[PDB]
Parts: sequence; C-alpha cells; structure tokens
Amino acid sequence: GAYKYLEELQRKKQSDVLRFLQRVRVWEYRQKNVIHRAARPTRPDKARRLGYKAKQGFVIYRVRVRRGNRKRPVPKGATYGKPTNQGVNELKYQRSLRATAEERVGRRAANLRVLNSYWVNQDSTYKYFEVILVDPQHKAIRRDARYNWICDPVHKHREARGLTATGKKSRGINKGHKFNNTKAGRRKTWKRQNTLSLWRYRK
Amino acid sequence: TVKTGIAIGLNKGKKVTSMTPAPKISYKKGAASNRTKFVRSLVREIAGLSPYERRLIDLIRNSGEKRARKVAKKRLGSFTRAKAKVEEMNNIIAASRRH
Amino acid sequence: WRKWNVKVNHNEKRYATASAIAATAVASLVLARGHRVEKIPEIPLVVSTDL
Amino acid sequence: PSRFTKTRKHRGHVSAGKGRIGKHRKHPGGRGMAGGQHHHRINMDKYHPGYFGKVGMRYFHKQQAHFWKPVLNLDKLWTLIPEDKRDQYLKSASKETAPVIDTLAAGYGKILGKGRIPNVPVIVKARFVSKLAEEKIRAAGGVVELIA
Amino acid sequence: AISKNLPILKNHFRKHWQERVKVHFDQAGKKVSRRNARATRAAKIAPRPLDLLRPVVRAPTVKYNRKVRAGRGFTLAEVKAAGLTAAYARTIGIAVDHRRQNRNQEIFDANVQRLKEYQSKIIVFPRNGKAPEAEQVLSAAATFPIAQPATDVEARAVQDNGESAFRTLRLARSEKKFRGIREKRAREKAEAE
RNA sequence: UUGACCUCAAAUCAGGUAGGAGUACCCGCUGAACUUAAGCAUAUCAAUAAGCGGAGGAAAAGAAACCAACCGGGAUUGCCUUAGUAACGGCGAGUGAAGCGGCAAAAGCUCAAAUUUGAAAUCUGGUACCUUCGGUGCCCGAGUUGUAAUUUGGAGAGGG
RNA sequence: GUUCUUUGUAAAGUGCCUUCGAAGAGUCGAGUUGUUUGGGAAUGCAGCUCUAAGUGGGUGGUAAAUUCCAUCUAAAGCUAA
RNA sequence: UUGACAUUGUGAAGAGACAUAGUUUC
Ligand SMILES: [Mg+2]
Ligand SMILES: [Mg+2]
Ligand SMILES: [Mg+2]
Ligand SMILES: [Mg+2]
Ligand SMILES: [Mg+2]
Ligand SMILES: [Mg+2]
Ligand SMILES: [Mg+2]
Ligand SMILES: [Mg+2]
Ligand SMILES: [Mg+2]
Ligand SMILES: [Mg+2]
Ligand SMILES: [Mg+2]
Ligand SMILES: [Mg+2]
Ligand SMILES: [Mg+2]
Ligand SMILES: [Mg+2]
Ligand SMILES: [Mg+2]
Ligand SMILES: [Mg+2]
Ligand SMILES: [Mg+2]
Ligand SMILES: [Mg+2]
Ligand SMILES: [Mg+2]
Ligand SMILES: [Mg+2]
Ligand SMILES: [Mg+2]
Ligand SMILES: [Mg+2]
Ligand SMILES: [Mg+2]
Ligand SMILES: [Mg+2]
Ligand SMILES: [Mg+2]
Ligand SMILES: [Mg+2]
Ligand SMILES: [Mg+2]
Ligand SMILES: [Mg+2]
Ligand SMILES: [Mg+2]
Ligand SMILES: [Mg+2]
Ligand SMILES: [Mg+2]
Ligand SMILES: [Mg+2]
Ligand SMILES: [Mg+2]
Ligand SMILES: [Mg+2]
Ligand SMILES: [Mg+2]
Ligand SMILES: [Mg+2]
Ligand SMILES: [Mg+2]
Ligand SMILES: [Mg+2]
Ligand SMILES: [Mg+2]
Ligand SMILES: [Mg+2]
Ligand SMILES: [Mg+2]
Ligand SMILES: [Mg+2]
Ligand SMILES: [Mg+2]
Ligand SMILES: [Mg+2]
Ligand SMILES: [Mg+2]
Ligand SMILES: [Mg+2]
Ligand SMILES: [Mg+2]
Ligand SMILES: [Mg+2]
Ligand SMILES: [Mg+2]
Ligand SMILES: [Mg+2]
Ligand SMILES: [Mg+2]
Ligand SMILES: [Mg+2]
Ligand SMILES: [Mg+2]
Repeated sequence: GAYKYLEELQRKKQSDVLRFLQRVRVWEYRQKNVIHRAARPTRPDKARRLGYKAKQGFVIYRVRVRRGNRKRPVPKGATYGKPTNQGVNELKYQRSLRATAEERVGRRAANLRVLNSYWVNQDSTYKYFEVILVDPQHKAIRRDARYNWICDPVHKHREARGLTATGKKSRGINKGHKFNNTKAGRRKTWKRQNTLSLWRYRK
Repeated sequence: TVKTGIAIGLNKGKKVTSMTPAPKISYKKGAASNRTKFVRSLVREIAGLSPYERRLIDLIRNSGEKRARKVAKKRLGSFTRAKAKVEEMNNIIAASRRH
Repeated sequence: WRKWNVKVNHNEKRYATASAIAATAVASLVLARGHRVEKIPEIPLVVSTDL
Repeated sequence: PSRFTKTRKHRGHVSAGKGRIGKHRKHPGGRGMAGGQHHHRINMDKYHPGYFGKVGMRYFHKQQAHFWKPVLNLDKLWTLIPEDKRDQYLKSASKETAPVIDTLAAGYGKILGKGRIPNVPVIVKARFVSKLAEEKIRAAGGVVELIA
Repeated sequence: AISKNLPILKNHFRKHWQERVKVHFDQAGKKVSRRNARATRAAKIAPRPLDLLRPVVRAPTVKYNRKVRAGRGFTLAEVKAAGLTAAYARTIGIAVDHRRQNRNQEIFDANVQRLKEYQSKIIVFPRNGKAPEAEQVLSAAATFPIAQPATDVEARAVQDNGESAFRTLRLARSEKKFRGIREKRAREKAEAE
C-alpha cells in the first residue's frame, strides 16, 4: 500500500521536496478563509490512522489559529493585586493551539461531532490544522457499529470538554507517578484529597 | 540468575523452581522488518538529505567524528541520538562517495 | 457533623447485656422496675417451647 | 454535655471567668505557630528544643516497606509455638526432633536477644539475627536457618 | 498562640473545609442497597455464582511475599495447561489475565490444579435451552478457598554445619558492598601493560 | 463542437441538525483579594470566589509507553489505610501526595499500518412493493486520493 | 417455555511443520520562558526555537559519561458496575 | 527601544575554511 510511503515521506519535513510543498500550500491556505471546508484530506494517511474514512458522513475542515503567548487582557497591563500576579506578557495558556482549532470549527459545524484533528503547516503567525469530523445524523454513520458510538449524547462537543486526543493530553490524563495530580481529573482528585470524611462511628 | 536464598547480598531472595515464559510480541515493537527497511531506504533516496544532515557529513569529513557528535547532540534531542545520527551519516558516506 | 452515634467496646457492651440478663432473675429488681410479678410461679419464669 | 459544663456555672458573672482586665480577645499571641523565633521563643526552646533548622539527608520517594523488619526477642520466641504444642517441646530438649519456628511466618524480620531461653534445642528460621540471639540460640543446642 | 508544654499539632483547616465534609449518614442505607443489588444480580444471573475463579498469586515486595493472595486472572499459559482456550474459559466463569506471567513453577501448578478442581466441580449446561435447574452456589471464592502453602514440618533434626548465620549475613552484605571496587582492581591490574 | 474532471458557488432545492434553559453533582478554561504570617513582598487563603465554554443520569477514568525491584503484581473508579508521612517551605507561617495490604464492584476490547485483484465483495438517497425502529427489486449517487471481509501485539498473517 | 423457518456447497475452535510478522512525526525527545505540583539540577500543562529512531522508544523521583539490568509499548479509539 | 532565532526565498560581484578545486557562512 501507498500509505506506508506517505507516512515515511512526511517525517522528512525539511527534505527538499517537502518544503517546496509546505511553502506553496501554506500560502494557499492563508489566502482562503480562517475556517474553510476542506474538500479532502491533504494527508489521507494521517487522517485515516486518526479515524477518518472515505464515506459520506465523514467531514474535513481546515482552520488556522494565531501563534504565540496569551496576552493577559486587563486594561493597560494593570493587575490590581500582589506582585506574583503582575505578569501580563510571558503567560502561556494551558490548551494547545490545536484545541482552539478544534473548538472553533466544532462551533462552526455544530451538527457535526469533532472526532480528531492534525497539524498540517505553519508560518510565523498561524498554525494550520485539519479537523476530521463525523455527522452523527447520517445514516451511513448511524449504522456502522464501529463509529455510531459517536452518536450518543455523551459525546456532544468532546472538543469543548477536553475529550479529544489533544484535550486528554493537556488535561494530563495518563497512568503513573508522573500524573498523580491530574489523572482521574485534576479538580476531581483535588476535591477528594480535600474532603473530610466522617463516619457515624468516628474512626 | 539463581537467588542465594538469604535476605541480603548479591542474589538475595527466595529460591523458587524457575520457569521462563513464552516471549511477548510487544517486546518486539522496535524490530525493523523487510517492508519498513525497503520503504525507508526508498524514501531516503527519493528525498535526499535535510540541512542539518548535510552540515553533519561535512563536519565528519572536515572536523572529525567528535565535533560531529557535539553539534548533532545540540541539534537533535541528545547524545545517544547524535551517536546514532553521526553513525548513520558515516554509513551514507561510506556506502556512497566511496565503496 | 455533630457526633450522633457512639462507639462502645464490644466487650464492655456484652458485660452490660450479660449483667442485664443476670438481673432478669432477682425479683426485687424486676419489681422495682415496674412489672407486676408478685403473682408469678417462679423467676426465671420459663414456659413451654409450645409457645 | 452542656449540663456539666462550666459555662453554666459562669452565667451571671460578668467576664465569664476570663478577667475584667485582660479580657478575652481574638488573637493576642498572633495565630497558630507564629512568634516561634520571637515572642514565643522561651516556650519553643524548652518544651521543643530541636524545632527550627535541619539535620541529615533528604530521601526522595522513600517507600516504607523497603525497611519492613519487625523485631522479636528471644524474650519471647517460644510464644510463636502454640502453648499446647509448646509444653511438649520444652520437655525433650532434643536434637533429632527440635521444633521449627518460622519467625518470618509469624511476621518478624529480625530476631534479637533480650533474655534467656530455656536450655532446649530450637530450629529458628529468620531473615536476620543479632550476633547475640544466634549465640544464645546455639547454647541451647539450636540453630538459626537463614530464610528469605 | 504558643503556650504550655503541649505537643505541636498540624490541623489542616485553613481552607473552606466546611464546604467539603462528607459524613456517611448513609452507611446503613448503602449497605441495604448494596445487599439488594447482590440479591438482584444473583437472581438475574440464573444459576451462575456471583464471582469468577481467580488464581493464586504470590504478593509483591519484601513485606507481603510471605503471603499468597487472590490474583486477577489466570495467564494464557495456565489456561492452556488446564486443557482449554481462554476465549472459552471466560464464558465458564473463569478470569483470565493476558498480562500476568509465569516464572514460578510452584504457583503455576497450584493454578493449574485450581483449574482442574473448578472444572470438575462445576456443571455447564447445554446451549439448547433445556435448562435442568441446578441451584446456585453464590461464591466461587468460598467454594475454592486459597490457602497458604505449608513450607516445612513442625519438628525436625537440628543440623549445625558450624558457620554462623550472623557472620554469613555480614559477609554476604560485604561482598556486595565492595563488588565494584574489587572489579576496578581487576580491571586496573588487567592493564598490566 | 460536444462530454467529462478538479475546485468553487446558488436555490423558499429533498431530508436533517446546532442555538436557549437548567446547572446539586460532572469535563475544561480563566482567575482574585480579604485572610494567615502578630509588620511584609515569596508563601498562604487557593490551583478557592466571581467570569467563560461543554455534557449526563451520572459524568469522568479505564484494559498499562502502569506499579514494582518482590517468590513479583496486573484496566478504571471509590472506601479503610498508607499519613499529617516521603517531600515542599522568607526550611518561617504553613503545606503535603504515592507504591504495597484489606474491602466495594468487576469486563472486556477496535481501528491505522496488508493485493478481494478470478472480479467494491461496502454505503446514503429516490422509487415500487412488503410482514415497516426494518426487508427486497430497480435507478440515480458515494467510493479505488479506498468503501467490505480478514488482522490488533495477549498477538497474528501467508503456504504445508 | 412453546411453535415456525434451517441460516450452508456458510461461519468458527483446536495440534504440528515453514516462512513472515506491516504496530500512530512538527510527534517523542531537547533548550528556553511561564505556570503549576509534595516532585527536590525541574510533577504536569502551554508558548517559541531545535527535532528523532527502529535489536527502536518511554519509564526506573540527584545532574553527567560509560556498562548493564528491570519493566511497559506513547504520539489513534469504545466500554457497564 | 535594542539584539538573536523563526516567517526567509532567487541571481551577482567581494570577503570568509578542509589549509590557490567549491559544499558552507557573513
Ligand atoms: Mg463529499
Ligand atoms: Mg487582581
Ligand atoms: Mg508567579
Ligand atoms: Mg506570514
Ligand atoms: Mg498534588
Ligand atoms: Mg472520637
Ligand atoms: Mg466538649
Ligand atoms: Mg447536657
Ligand atoms: Mg447545672
Ligand atoms: Mg463560679
Ligand atoms: Mg461562686
Ligand atoms: Mg451564677
Ligand atoms: Mg467572682
Ligand atoms: Mg478562666
Ligand atoms: Mg469585661
Ligand atoms: Mg494590661
Ligand atoms: Mg479562642
Ligand atoms: Mg519547621
Ligand atoms: Mg520485648
Ligand atoms: Mg482537612
Ligand atoms: Mg484562612
Ligand atoms: Mg450527602
Ligand atoms: Mg463480587
Ligand atoms: Mg433456551
Ligand atoms: Mg428545503
Ligand atoms: Mg447551552
Ligand atoms: Mg487562581
Ligand atoms: Mg475568611
Ligand atoms: Mg498579616
Ligand atoms: Mg494582626
Ligand atoms: Mg497590612
Ligand atoms: Mg499557588
Ligand atoms: Mg466559579
Ligand atoms: Mg438530561
Ligand atoms: Mg448510560
Ligand atoms: Mg450508579
Ligand atoms: Mg463515559
Ligand atoms: Mg494493549
Ligand atoms: Mg491496579
Ligand atoms: Mg528562618
Ligand atoms: Mg510546621
Ligand atoms: Mg497547595
Ligand atoms: Mg486490592
Ligand atoms: Mg465489552
Ligand atoms: Mg501504538
Ligand atoms: Mg521554569
Ligand atoms: Mg493559570
Ligand atoms: Mg516546571
Ligand atoms: Mg542517564
Ligand atoms: Mg511484571
Ligand atoms: Mg475507532
Ligand atoms: Mg472515553
Ligand atoms: Mg536587524
């Protein structure tokens, strides 16, 4: 199959043929609207290991988001409290640009369900992503044992809740000593270790 | 191994009649394979070398194999990868512009 | 979260119930407790399993 | 119960037992463990010498268990044998048929030597021993058998 | 705020802790609830028991390896030896664990024996639907308990080879302690030009 | 001249879908100061309040890129414990988890990466009929820039 | 429990021999900045710059070079109590 | 405000090295 070649070819992003390619595409996308419907995946090998399928009900969307830090809003940089909180300008934002990308298209296609998304390009100002989506009212999907899970209401806006692959990353859901803090879900486990538990027969 | 049967020292621990289990194929998640070998070989020669890889084989020729690692170490993650990277360019060099 | 229940040592607990069982003999005690047992055959008053 | 509580006894007196002059105010000392090195130092040194500063080495990710190793003294030792079974061994201090005692099985890690076992053979299976315990054990015709 | 000869305390109540007090008034309730669930599962689950066959397993770490404990499931090995595939064993009320491994023969056999007893002490009804009602034993756990293996005998002959336990410990600890130094002396002298 | 294709549009085009509300509990973002330190800035209050986006009857987590260092264990969640401990800390005030053990409940799995290539074997829709949460015939259409079968690392595949 | 159609020149399970055994990239990882954490020469998260490999890769709670060993199999997914 | 790196590509003359072939850098 050709997908193995595509996969390998794509890890050579500074190879000559690839940065010609990167160069021409990144100008074209940037011309088009910030969110625009993609006609087909430009990385079909990436799409398809990430859940995509060539049948009606599957959708691709290309979106770009600004790069760099999060400038803390606040009029004139004024912070009105303690010095530890006086920063404004080296402040970073706990979600990935990919998450912003997912969220902004998911909103644009609220009949759809975000399934996953993948990086395709960047310059100094934007990162470019394609988001692979599924339409859970499409009968082709509503059948399909493998995908129709996406049809249940627990999966409305997974991107808004940190349940897509990026989201699970940033929430830091992983097994181990490295993830004690966030893992069962950080606020949840905080609440746990900070709940006072009293028995009828006091222990 | 064999454990000594006491509670300190070299092969500290309980003596148990041993078994050694069938190998797990997870444990071979790294192995090459003919298909990958072929495809990677082919891609390489399709697409050529990246900028830092070129700066690399120059240094190897013109400054030795130790300055090469030092730069490659800064470029890549770390030292072990630079080891393998220099090592790889070394064999591009041999295989090609030589024997 | 006021303390509503109370722990009692299981053994001290039994000491008590035993003491109480013991005292259900002792007619004076049963009399003093209310309980109209002057006209009963004997104490402990044991009746047939037919009950 | 409130019934037996001194505040019942203080109703009708002005200051509730807390003084007309000194009063009962919110936090004169400061709060909690404040003043430690200043207005509360006489009480800290004295009653708590050792409080401030550091000693030895930090140990990151210390797993208590590593060091699990309860001690049992010869003191006892025979208690690890059930008493009915026990009287039988005392009488017939004997090679060829001496009691086995798996101290690890009983949940001890080391045997120590507090004091005088009878002059009767024991076979003692343990992970560690003090030099002494083994000595005393041996002087009764017994051995330590090192397990794990 | 420091006075008398009192021990120094650490009562962590500086957050809005009253917003997070769970007092289990529902102990008795949950118990009832919990029991009802079991009566229900039992009834739904026809003659099956309420649990799966679990293997013996020696527990981890220096502290508990004395004891033996119910495992998760049975290792692809143990099942194979007991004359059945795992896909079936799963439908017969036996837990199987693809990630446990056999390094210990004594435990391995124990687990194979556990399986032969189970197989012999169950009956498995024909798929058809003849359903020859057979009364449920509720606990695979109670039916096939797990005992600690007897490791010796009460009494025995004393043998004293002479060389003491204490010094062996000491020496044993020592050899390890200097194992590398001694090797560096072995290396450094190997380069005897 | 006629017919495709790619990309892009338009219909009050055939059928659908999102918005708002609620918000105890839940998944995220963003984010204080009062306060405590007997002053105070790091610290603390607090990864709390207020502000924002998103779900359900629970949610989230989940079949190990885990824990261990044992004679090893074996998805996740919770309780008892670990422990006011290891550790963090103007090492001040203060803070502070995890592995083992017992217990509640238990359950396991599918994709991607493979030539069906002696036969796209797959699917939306329209339509006619029927025994209508659906089936069948037919016709447009999707789809080879890959829709089915097969395989998921515990394995597994091809020949014998 | 009953009854009606056999779904099949269908589908699945197991033993031996041989050859194979594809396994997720602007990711892992690294520097730095900021935040956060009990996590201490850096616990997680994120920004910018660098950016892998395949007997490889991650982890092994003191930075580093060397040599081993142990243990999982990331960067895709569903799931009752 | 100032520097570096990324956005960043293509020729030409002149400098800069393996130390008076052209890969590389100003
Ligand atoms: Mg389309
Ligand atoms: Mg403020
Ligand atoms: Mg700060
Ligand atoms: Mg630009
Ligand atoms: Mg924490
Ligand atoms: Mg109490
Ligand atoms: Mg009181
Ligand atoms: Mg009272
Ligand atoms: Mg009174
Ligand atoms: Mg008075
Ligand atoms: Mg008086
Ligand atoms: Mg009075
Ligand atoms: Mg008075
Ligand atoms: Mg008073
Ligand atoms: Mg007064
Ligand atoms: Mg005064
Ligand atoms: Mg007071
Ligand atoms: Mg202190
Ligand atoms: Mg004592
Ligand atoms: Mg508390
Ligand atoms: Mg407070
Ligand atoms: Mg309640
Ligand atoms: Mg149960
Ligand atoms: Mg039946
Ligand atoms: Mg219409
Ligand atoms: Mg809403
Ligand atoms: Mg805050
Ligand atoms: Mg307050
Ligand atoms: Mg103050
Ligand atoms: Mg004050
Ligand atoms: Mg003030
Ligand atoms: Mg803080
Ligand atoms: Mg709020
Ligand atoms: Mg609802
Ligand atoms: Mg449900
Ligand atoms: Mg429930
Ligand atoms: Mg769920
Ligand atoms: Mg797995
Ligand atoms: Mg577990
Ligand atoms: Mg100080
Ligand atoms: Mg303190
Ligand atoms: Mg805190
Ligand atoms: Mg348990
Ligand atoms: Mg299942
Ligand atoms: Mg993988
Ligand atoms: Mg930092
Ligand atoms: Mg923040
Ligand atoms: Mg940090
Ligand atoms: Mg190292
Ligand atoms: Mg293991
Ligand atoms: Mg999937
Ligand atoms: Mg899920
Ligand atoms: Mg400039």
